[PDB]
Amino acid sequence: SMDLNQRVCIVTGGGSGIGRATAELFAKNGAYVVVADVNEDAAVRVANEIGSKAFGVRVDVSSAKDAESMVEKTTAKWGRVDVLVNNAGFGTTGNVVTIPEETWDRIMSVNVKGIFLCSKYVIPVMRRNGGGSIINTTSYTATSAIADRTAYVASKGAISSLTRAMAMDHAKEGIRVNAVAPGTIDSPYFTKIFAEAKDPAKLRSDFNARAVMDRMGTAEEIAEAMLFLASDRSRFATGSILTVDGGSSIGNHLV
Amino acid sequence: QSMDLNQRVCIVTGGGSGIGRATAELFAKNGAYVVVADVNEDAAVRVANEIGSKAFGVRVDVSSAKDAESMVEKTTAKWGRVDVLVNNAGFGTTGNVVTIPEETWDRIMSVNVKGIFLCSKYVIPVMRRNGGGSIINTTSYTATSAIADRTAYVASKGAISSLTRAMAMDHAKEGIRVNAVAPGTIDSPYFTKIFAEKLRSDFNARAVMDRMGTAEEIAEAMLFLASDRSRFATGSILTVDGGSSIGNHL
Amino acid sequence: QSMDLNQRVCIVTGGGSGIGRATAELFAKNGAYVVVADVNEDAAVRVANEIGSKAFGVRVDVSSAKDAESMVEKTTAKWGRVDVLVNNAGFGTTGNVVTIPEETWDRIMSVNVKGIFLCSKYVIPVMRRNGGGSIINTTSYTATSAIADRTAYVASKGAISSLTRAMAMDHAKEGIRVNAVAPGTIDSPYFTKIFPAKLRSDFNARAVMDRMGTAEEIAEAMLFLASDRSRFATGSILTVDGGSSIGNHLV
Amino acid sequence: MDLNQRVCIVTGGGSGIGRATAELFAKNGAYVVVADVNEDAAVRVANEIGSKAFGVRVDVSSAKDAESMVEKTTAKWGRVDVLVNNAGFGTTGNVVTIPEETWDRIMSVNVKGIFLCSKYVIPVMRRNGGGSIINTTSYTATSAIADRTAYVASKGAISSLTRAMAMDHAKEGIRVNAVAPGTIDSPYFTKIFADPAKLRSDFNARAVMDRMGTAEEIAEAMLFLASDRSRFATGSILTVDGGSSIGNHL
Repeated sequence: SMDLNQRVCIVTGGGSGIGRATAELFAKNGAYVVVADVNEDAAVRVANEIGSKAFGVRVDVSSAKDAESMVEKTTAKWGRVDVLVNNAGFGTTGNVVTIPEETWDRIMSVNVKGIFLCSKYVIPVMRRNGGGSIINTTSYTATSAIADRTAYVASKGAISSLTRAMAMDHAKEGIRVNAVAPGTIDSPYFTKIFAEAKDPAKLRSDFNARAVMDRMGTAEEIAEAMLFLASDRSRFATGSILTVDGGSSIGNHLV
Repeated sequence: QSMDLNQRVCIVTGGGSGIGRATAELFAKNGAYVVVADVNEDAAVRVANEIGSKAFGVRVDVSSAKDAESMVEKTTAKWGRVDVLVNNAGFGTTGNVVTIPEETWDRIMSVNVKGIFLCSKYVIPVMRRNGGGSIINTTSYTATSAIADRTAYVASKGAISSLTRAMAMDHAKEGIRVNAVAPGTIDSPYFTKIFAEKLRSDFNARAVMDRMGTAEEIAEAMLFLASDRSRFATGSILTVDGGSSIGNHL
Repeated sequence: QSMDLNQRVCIVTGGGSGIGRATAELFAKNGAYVVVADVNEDAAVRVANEIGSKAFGVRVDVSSAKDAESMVEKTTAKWGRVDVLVNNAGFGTTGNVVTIPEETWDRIMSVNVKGIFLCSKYVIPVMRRNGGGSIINTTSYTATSAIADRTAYVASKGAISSLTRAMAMDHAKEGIRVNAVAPGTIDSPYFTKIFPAKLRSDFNARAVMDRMGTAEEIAEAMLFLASDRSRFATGSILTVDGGSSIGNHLV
Repeated sequence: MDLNQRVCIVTGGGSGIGRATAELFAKNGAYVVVADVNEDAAVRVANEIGSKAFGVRVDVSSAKDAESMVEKTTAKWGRVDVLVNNAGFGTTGNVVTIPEETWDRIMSVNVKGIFLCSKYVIPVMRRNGGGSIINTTSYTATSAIADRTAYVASKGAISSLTRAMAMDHAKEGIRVNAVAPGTIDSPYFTKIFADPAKLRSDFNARAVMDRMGTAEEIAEAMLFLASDRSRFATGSILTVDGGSSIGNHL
């Protein structure tokens, strides 16, 4: 399939997990891809594996200078931006009592201000190339919370509400804005947890049980939702949350 | 030509017109065998004939237990299995709780919600035996973001939305995913009829994108949820409504 | 004693037991004239007798248009107006789409959803003449956060939540607010019966607060919505569920 | 007397919703800490209430001011039973036009203020048998509007944060809920108006009830959620918005 043929797609967080699998799937679908990641070597590795239709660039999406620079390099190379996937983000454990105020602020700056900054510099370019599609990464936890990840969970509800507002702000400009809400996805964050566990498969079983489907999702499964929303298969979808979560947010199947 | 449903057996109710027709056709373009099931036998047959030997049409009133079980039996005699069920049979009416007649209220509940119940009652035993599958219901943006003066219809869509979650939890252990599509206002011969006879601008104005959707656009979301590209999605509502339900842009 | 409904005329369906009874009693303590409507005649009259002269009990099957209309006619004959309608008649059953009999599916939809439509069909023309009022439906936390093996019940509750929003939009212009309460699992004699201590514990565990709610706790939400304390609220769902629908605390 | 002798902290208590809440809590028997970024405003409200309130200057984005607020409260009255997080503000613009600093300032006051006040209040409640925390989200967390983009983003964070907190602290007997107000008449609006009549009419039209709400109306919802009348409610959003987020009635 060539759903994004010759479309220019920026994927932030593109060095690993969801962003990687999205950058690769978009390129398989004919896109030019900018692989943007806080870790420059990871971004370059993934762009190198994709080949001449990708480049990797180091971006801390919390940094306005990085974000505007990422856009300048993209337009210098391919002259336009058709799709932006805001997938940079992270989480920590703790509650309001135990989360350090610096950690709270870092989470909000990367997960939510990141969208605001990349979109701030991308959207003037889409306005000069007939519009485009922006896709944010929220979480099933935006609506069905979990305990002891409080800053992360707050950041995800910001992303869901911001997605609706942005869709309203930019509809008249031909710019669609939607978000994907993944369930618990096997990712480098989990790879490390498992690599450091005495009992990996048991821990995994615990994560599996968050979903009614009784497993974790994969990066490639989320990339498919990103592709649906980036492509013309979803041209009448804007301000929506597309959930792919194994049924983690639809009711308590453990009672 | 993608073949996202290559050799999958798909039943599409309300398959004679509008969304269900566009879904039946798209699934068949994607290599499915299609059962076009419609309240109007002629309409169902007309679409199956159009698609060719990979489809057949069957008259079904989804409010009838006897029609629904017989639909499943013809399907299995022909192709031996059911991989996908699209519940698209449905209708609405104008009025509020004061003006809607009690008979119309009941009929809207029988077709729009009980139809899912009866088709799935007979489909799921078959899916259970063939390793599971995918069931896709049709809710509406209005389930979440109401409109005035279609009150029975609106209530029925909320039922479909909640029923989709309950069913997803009921049947996940059997490898059956249940999800729903929430369309916005979709252009159709019904809307043509009124346009032929401010109104259109007002329909367009429901969506922040300021137009209506098409049957084909909702068929793409049906195809995504029927296919293996949404293998990790269950109990979800996938909204394709031009932003009609996300806030008041007016 | 708060007098949040003083002299207001209030119809409560399902008033003979559980949430509907606690609501009828709380409304009367807050000064209301109360119509205790119930599918069981004895249960409605019992409650109305215990309340005293500011209540009457009437047999009503909210699935019957005749009974619903008769109920409203009796109310306006006695007291000339209707200020509040609480739709609390309702029941559930266990099973899924495969095991639930068609007859049971239809009966759940007719009582739980059609009962709202029919009572309000006859109530609303009266409120339109008395300056509006407040209609309160009973949905469930499961309309949002489903449970397995109650599928007809769960479908009916999502119809009620959507219907509440549509109705608020249909009748705002008449000064009629329409809201619903979403209760959690509420202790009742059904639970006394089916109970041994492990199984209470599994029901308690539905809620992050690790208990079931009471009928009285739900009546306080019904009084909030029936009263003037909520005059700017319409089309809303007020959840009182101990945190049973806010995310999975058991993982 | 729903809050008789309960100690209640109200941030943003110097104006709008926070002030009406502070006054209603005191009418129901509470000791009230009126906290506000503007000292004079807090003092003004505390003076009007009398000797059951004191005014304190607090910028809720400041960890120092927030812990200091709690230490003054426990030094005066020995306990905290209720925290109302109502400090907040919004701005017009979208992601292109909102300056970065404003975006940060909105997140810091609107969302981080909840985090910091609760960080210091919760350890107290934990020792005094639990309590009730009420945040102020908005109808727009659900039903967005255009051109207020950081403010809308902040309110979705507050709603999700409310659910998270209710789960984090249920075991301590601490309930956490939020109110979602509609558009609330205020001196800001009196100014923005003085075509005046038309402008008022557009803000009124956001609600199906075709008016703006009052601060005193939202205060009644704060008082329900503070008091024992809502003891089985936690993690919830209580909407009082004249039906502004329920569907498009325009």
